[PDB]
Amino acid sequence: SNAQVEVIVMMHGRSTATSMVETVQELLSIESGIALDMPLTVEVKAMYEKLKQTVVKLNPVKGVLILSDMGSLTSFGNILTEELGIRTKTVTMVSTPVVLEAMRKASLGRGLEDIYQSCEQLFENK
Amino acid sequence: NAQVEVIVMMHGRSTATSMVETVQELLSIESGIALDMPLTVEVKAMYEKLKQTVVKLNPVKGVLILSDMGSLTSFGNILTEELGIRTKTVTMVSTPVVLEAMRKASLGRGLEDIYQSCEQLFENKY
Repeated sequence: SNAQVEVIVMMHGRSTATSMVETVQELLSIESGIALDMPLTVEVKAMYEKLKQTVVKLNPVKGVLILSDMGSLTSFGNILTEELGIRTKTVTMVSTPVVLEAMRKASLGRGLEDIYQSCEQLFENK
Repeated sequence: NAQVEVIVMMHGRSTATSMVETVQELLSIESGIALDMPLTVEVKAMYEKLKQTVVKLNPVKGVLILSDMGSLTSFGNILTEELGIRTKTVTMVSTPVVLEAMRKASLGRGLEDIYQSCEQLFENKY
């Protein structure tokens, strides 16, 4: 039922992504945005599988923006666009203000290109 | 054990904790200190407890604060002014920088060199 870019935050560790999303959700009073945490017990395989199941349920007509930190998580999106045909952008080295910007703009209905760029700018500025 | 103390300071219930703990488990080290600021904690209470945490750690080589956004970004300057302890602050902290930061600190590198190490990640992103 999509007027929005779906924003997925994927991070190493038990709750980095969850805590960041739960925080941006309270700051903006919004219910969008998805957290996928991969602790060191979950394989890269299994986690990519989880990304797949996840996206598929969100109706990503407007695309998916992946917010990631480092490593393999960083390349998932491109692999997904490849495998599933779903438009994707990834940002790496993500922190709270970035999640904040992304979920803010997504929920105003901005394009995937537009929200991606917004973020890369948070870095260019700092 | 007398190294640069790395304090990760973040918004949310466990962004900081989860980051510190991933990195500790990645490097099998026990150092690094997490401070989480949920919405139920006021800025002033957060600075107090940072202050009390730091006094107790007894840093002999300076303290490096890793933070996301907002007032947490200036706690570093204030703490130094208030007690004459040398701090530097990185803002927009992401797991890779907590990783680099705790790694080098573990090696016994100085504040200045670690700080520029983290700074250089954003540069090398760019």
